Amino acid sequence: MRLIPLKAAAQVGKWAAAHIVKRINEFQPTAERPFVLGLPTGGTPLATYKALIEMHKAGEVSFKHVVTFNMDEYVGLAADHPESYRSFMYNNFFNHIDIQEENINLLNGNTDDHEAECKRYEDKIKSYGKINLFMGGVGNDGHIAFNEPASSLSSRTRIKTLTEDTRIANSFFDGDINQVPKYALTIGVGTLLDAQEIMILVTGHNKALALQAAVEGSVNHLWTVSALQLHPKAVIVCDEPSTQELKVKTVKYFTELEAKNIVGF
Amino acid sequence: MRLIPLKAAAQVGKWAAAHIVKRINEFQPTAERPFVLGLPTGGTPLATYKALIEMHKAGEVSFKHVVTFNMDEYVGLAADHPESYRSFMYNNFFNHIDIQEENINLLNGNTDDHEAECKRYEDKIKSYGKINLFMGGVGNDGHIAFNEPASSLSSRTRIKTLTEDTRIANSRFFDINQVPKYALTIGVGTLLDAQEIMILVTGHNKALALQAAVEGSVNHLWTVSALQLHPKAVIVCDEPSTQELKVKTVKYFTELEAKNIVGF
Amino acid sequence: MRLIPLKAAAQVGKWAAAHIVKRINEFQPTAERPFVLGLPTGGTPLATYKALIEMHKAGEVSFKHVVTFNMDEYVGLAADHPESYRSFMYNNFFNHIDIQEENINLLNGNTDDHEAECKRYEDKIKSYGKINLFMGGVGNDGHIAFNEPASSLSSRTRIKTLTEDTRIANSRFFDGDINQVPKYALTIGVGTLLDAQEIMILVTGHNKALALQAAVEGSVNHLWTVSALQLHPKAVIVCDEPSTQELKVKTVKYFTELEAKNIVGF
Ligand SMILES: [Cl-]
Ligand SMILES: [Mg+2]
Ligand SMILES: [Mg+2]
Ligand SMILES: [Mg+2]
Repeated sequence: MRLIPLKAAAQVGKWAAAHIVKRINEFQPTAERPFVLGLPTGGTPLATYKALIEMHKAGEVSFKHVVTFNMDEYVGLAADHPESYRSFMYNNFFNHIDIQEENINLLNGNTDDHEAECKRYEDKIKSYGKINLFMGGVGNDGHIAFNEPASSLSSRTRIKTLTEDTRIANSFFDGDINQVPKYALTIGVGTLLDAQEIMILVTGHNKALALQAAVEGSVNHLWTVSALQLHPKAVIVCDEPSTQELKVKTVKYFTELEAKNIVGF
Repeated sequence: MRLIPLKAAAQVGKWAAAHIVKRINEFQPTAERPFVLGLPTGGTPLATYKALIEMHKAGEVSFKHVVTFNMDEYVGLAADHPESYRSFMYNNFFNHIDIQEENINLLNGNTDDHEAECKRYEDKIKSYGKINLFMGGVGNDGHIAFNEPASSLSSRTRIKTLTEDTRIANSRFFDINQVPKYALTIGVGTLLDAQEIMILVTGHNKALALQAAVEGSVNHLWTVSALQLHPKAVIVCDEPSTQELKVKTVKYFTELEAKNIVGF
Repeated sequence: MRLIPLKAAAQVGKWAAAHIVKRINEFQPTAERPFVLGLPTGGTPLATYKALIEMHKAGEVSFKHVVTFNMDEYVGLAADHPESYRSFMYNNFFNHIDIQEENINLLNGNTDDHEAECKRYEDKIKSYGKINLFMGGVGNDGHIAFNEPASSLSSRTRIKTLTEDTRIANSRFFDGDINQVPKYALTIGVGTLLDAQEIMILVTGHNKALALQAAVEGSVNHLWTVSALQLHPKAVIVCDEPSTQELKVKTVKYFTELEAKNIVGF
């Protein structure tokens, strides 16, 4: 597994954005052969989204034939509610680019059969063959999306009960827990692993235990992210604060192995 | 991988038995499409067998279209002998339920070609497609069936030489010299090929195995840890087996699986 | 995974040779159906090559229908240069046996398309189906061939930049002149290695003690590539006593007893 050690989150976002553009332009997407991109939400990928937008503004990439899949959506919340995952993506990304409505895919949190909605999504992915690049972040406990630790590595898109901790964390909702959704639809670990490439963004001191588990730890189902060690092409892009629990030699190792790719970041 | 932390072995057996009944009833087996169930022997699964027999007597499940496969059998011991694995399965389980002779499968320890016998067993499993649910226990050193620690994850059904410790253990039931030297056993790959694996684990002497299984990483010295790579594996355990786990670990799964725990 | 604990490298070599002989003669190779053998270079496999030669001279095995692939080759260096992997293989093994020229496969380090040459090499391997037995060594840090630690387990045959440590090491064979030492090598990938039907890794010396520990007692871990062999269907490590220094007493005791029958006479 690749590690990209950078100093600040801003550089992480730039490197991640540069990496996404590199892959799009090498792929040469067309209407028949779209580039298929998996996408996350939250504070971490936000620097990436703004780097991408400016790169697009500068004429360095088009999303006209890029198809996207997001990892998550709240169950029960209006799609156009400002706190929906859909809203996060449109207001922080899609609205700023030349992406096409038909090429955007998000889980529908408000159908009358969650199982069927989750299956529809998996089928849609499979209809393109394979996700070309999947971006994500990682929980403090190494989890991915709303998949619990000890999630099966072959787990698929399904409904998840939000943890008590997550719910009180997300109390955007007028400081009210009763308004926070109890369930989310989320992609599975197997759904993730099926991507041709996985790129995980890791920033902040709070993720230091998770990075250690992912980089120096061994394959362990309690730290879901460590499973990427078995994936054919996986990248982690990280900042200096997230490296605190690593050995000095570990950082030295990857900083030098990736030296050529770190230049200009 | 799932962990079901329960108080005592009695509840483990009942939980496992309920889960087997759920799967059978969800599957709706028929003559054409039987339910295929992998089975272990020994003290631990005994509770499960007895609860199953009760549920069946209560009208809660039928084994008429259930096909079974066992993990092991001794080499050289008469099938009808009281200490055979065949005898264990009939005297403690099969004789009590509506299962059909033609759907019971066990290894034959007394052919003139063990390699072919083992091959025959694998072939028959594959004539049903897959094993739908495989129940097992686990060694103190995390091994499965008669597979050695450090067994290949792709190991198949084969003859195995019994360790002198296992043979010493069984001396009560025979004098060391009349205790069998070899067993036929399914491989780790045989096991992993199942749709679902349920491993029952009870007692203070399995705490290191459980630790390795749940908190440890994937390691060929603890065969059971490979379950972490299985699509659907679940471990059902008792309090004495959790002594080497962290408090937070037990707490995690106890609360995660709470809705599946109630009643047990 | 199998661990064969032996006293000294001499016996490790004789064991590995006899295992290679055992697999060839059970396979019974012909023109139509050759035995495909993957091979390493260096001081450690040397003892195996010597014992293989003595076994062949006494009439115990024939390489007439044995097909070979090697792990590595320097980029930019004449293939007949004494320090090429080709030269190692020929001078220490191939010149001494009844192997056929057309059945020998090595990477060409001197084409104008390294990617195309690595692709050609993978294609040739697949044209035989599988490598029946792949013999290798391990780095002090657990790496395989010229694959970096943290190499994808799916990595394929490709060009690799030598670390300065390795280039410092090989400067002796280029007469103390690092500026003579090759900058690149072509190497089979970890996915390439793992595709073999069987993998046998030789581990000798006190300096491989940590790699062997990571490999045998450690868990599956991309920083120690050799630990992925825990996931391979049929892997064996043959090792000497110096290499076991970081293992537990009981770990050596277990495999020594487990493999006692296959150890006798070694
Ligand atoms: Cl080395
Ligand atoms: Mg637009
Ligand atoms: Mg009956
Ligand atoms: Mg010759």
